[PDB]
Amino acid sequence: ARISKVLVANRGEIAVRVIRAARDAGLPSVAVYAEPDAESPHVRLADEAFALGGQTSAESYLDFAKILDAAAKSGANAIHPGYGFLAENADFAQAVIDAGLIWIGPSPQSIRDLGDKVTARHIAARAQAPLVPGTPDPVKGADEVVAFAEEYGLPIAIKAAHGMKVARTIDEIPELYESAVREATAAFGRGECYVERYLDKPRHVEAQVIADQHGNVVVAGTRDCSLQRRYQKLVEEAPAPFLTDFQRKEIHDSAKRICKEAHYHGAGTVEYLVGQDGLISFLEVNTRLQVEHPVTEETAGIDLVLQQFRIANGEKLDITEDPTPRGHAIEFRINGEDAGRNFLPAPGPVTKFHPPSGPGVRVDSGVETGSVIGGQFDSMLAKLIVHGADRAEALARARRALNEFGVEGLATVIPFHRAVVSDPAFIGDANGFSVHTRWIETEWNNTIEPF
Amino acid sequence: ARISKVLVANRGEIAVRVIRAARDAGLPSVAVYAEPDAESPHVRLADEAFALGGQTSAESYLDFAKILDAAAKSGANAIHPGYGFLAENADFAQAVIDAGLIWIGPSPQSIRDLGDKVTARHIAARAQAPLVPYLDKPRHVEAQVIADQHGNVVVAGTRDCSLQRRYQKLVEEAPAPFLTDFQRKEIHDSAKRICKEAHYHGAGTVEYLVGQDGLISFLEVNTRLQVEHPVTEETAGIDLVLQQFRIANGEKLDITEDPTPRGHAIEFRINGEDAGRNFLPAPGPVTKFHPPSGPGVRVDSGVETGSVIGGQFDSMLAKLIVHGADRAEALARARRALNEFGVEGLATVIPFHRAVVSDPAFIGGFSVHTRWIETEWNNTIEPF
Repeated sequence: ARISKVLVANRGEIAVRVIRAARDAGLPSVAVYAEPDAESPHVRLADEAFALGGQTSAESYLDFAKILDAAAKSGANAIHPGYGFLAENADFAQAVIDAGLIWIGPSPQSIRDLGDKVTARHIAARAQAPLVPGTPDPVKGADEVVAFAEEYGLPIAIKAAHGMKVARTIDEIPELYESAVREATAAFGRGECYVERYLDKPRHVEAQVIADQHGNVVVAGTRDCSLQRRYQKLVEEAPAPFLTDFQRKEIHDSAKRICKEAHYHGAGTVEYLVGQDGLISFLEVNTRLQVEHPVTEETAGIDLVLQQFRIANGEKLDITEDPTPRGHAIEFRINGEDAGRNFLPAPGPVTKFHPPSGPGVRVDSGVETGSVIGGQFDSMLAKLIVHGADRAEALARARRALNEFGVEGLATVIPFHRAVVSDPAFIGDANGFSVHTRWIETEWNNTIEPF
Repeated sequence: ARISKVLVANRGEIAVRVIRAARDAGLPSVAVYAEPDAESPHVRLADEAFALGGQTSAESYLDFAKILDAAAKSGANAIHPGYGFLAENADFAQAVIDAGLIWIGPSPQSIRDLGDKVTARHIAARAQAPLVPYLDKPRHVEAQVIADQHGNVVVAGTRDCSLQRRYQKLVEEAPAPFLTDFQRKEIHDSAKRICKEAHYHGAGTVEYLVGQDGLISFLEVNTRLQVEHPVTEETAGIDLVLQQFRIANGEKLDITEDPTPRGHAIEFRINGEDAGRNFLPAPGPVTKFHPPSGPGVRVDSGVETGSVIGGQFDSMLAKLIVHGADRAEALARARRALNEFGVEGLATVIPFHRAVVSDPAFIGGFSVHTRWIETEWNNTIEPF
């Protein structure tokens, strides 16, 4: 079966992004919207739009029946889930396939297998992925954790097997294990936990893959997403900088083995941690297209949404080898959050939305002047992507573009981005930089004035 | 001597472009404006702005003493002329130099020699460039050069500008498509020979005509940075205005070989002209300016919502530059981006652009040429 009309089961910037790709591919698109999104850019951009009703995600975008009904009413024969919402929902993917629709994504079983920590680690082990020591299966108790720590050393992390505490001494283990199981149970309905060596101050480095339904896998490039705060990414860049050729080879090679071991297809991402001593360690596989895909698009020269269409149509990959990156790109998430108030979101009107443009500038937005931000959904307004001939040129262009970026009416993190692109920890030197996944929260000198 | 503050002796989209480059370079910028332009985007985008006074170009942008006075008052030690206005004025160039300022452009003698058809022909002959010994439906193919003050010249890439109307360029693309490596080498090598024979430095362009038979003929050298430079920037991966700054600082080229193009880019000039009325300029208010964005899209604009296009400067509102992995993807992205481009208040050539990207003659090699728009294009465009 071949895609002829695409319903985009999402909102905001990603809906706009997929609508544009549909138009590039000559495919009619269908927007869907909850009540507060009736006047969103994605509604006006699609070829047609259907109201889902509802004021919340649970009443609209997350409702299987309502999405499938909009597909039926519009006559779409394919669904692109975007990211978030139902993109990683295997039962939804199956419901889509069961209705005779094309699911623009990986198989439901891939989603289940890669989305479960233990199953995913087993796949990674079979693929000979770089892995820090850990328990291959969940522990049955605190005494297993203590034993792991005695044999392999501290510090260790105790993590939910089906959904996180760092132990630095033996004595603290029992209490931390108990907290871990309870938090895990409360969050995901299951308390089982596994243990592994914990890496302090790691970089977050990920490999963008393109995998067809025929065993062919290409790595489009790497990204560094170390500038995250409590695992929420704020700034991403491509290629991931300051890595040896041997590190990149280990990352690219292993990402493909993991995919093929999982019988995976789609345009997802294999994420890794890199320790202070340069050790690469497998983290997880994101089965869907990630938010930060544009920095790869600008440097690898590949339209990844168009690849998704091709993969879902059953085509063999038309890319025969990992592309060489051209220049450097950095993405800044324009979240409606106040960095001067612990990044708390704060709804309000987008009284003025004045995005930058000109050389090296790409803007993927889900809002415009007059947009109304309520608190029902994610705080993401838009993404600024800046491309230059090298990292230094990209940083210089980013300072210029962030300087032009005007958003009025509500708080955004633009002042954070303006600070970080001139922070010596992020600029770094020839030998590397000083940021890591805990940097924003524990080291960055926050002098942002509250909105 | 090194540039420490740059005055942009221009307006519109090129002014904005150079102002953005100054900021990329960490250099304070100075805008100038005639009275009708007091509210132009470029005026507030620069670090400082100076009123020249005057309504007409002759009273403002073309007045040597006013431009030089703005430099003295602002404390700028360099002048970037953009394109048009004084960019090709050898006498202004010499005036800037005599005032102790850095002229961001080629030597005055280069401008004169290359601006005179007879002298330029002798330069081309000494440089052993291909010359017309009849050009059948010729394409306009040009080489973007980067030439330092030390005799080093790199060709950043080619562009095809065959979609022109009475020599007025409307659509440009990079690289120039459908050429053999042998033709590309003849064009690139001759461009370098020409620049060196002329003792040229700066980011100019050597233009050629290529006939249906594949015969190459030197046309002229434009001494300044051209309007259509962005398609080369997007494919060659080089910031050409930053290169102009380096050249004027007396730096050696930091680019050692002609860069390989990556992908394909197409530029569309958003002029206030009505293709439905024989491309008649149609001045008016810009009641809504809604540029596209997203993947593959670059917009270099000189206007906003509320801007006004009078008949006293060029009709160009902005330039849409679309980049894709190959020509086909660029075209497909251009259809999408042009569809999104809303301009209200006056006629523009957007409907022509929308038509041409889906015309088999342009899709194709292909069958467009320098007279195609006026003699072959089936104009079905409805008047504004």
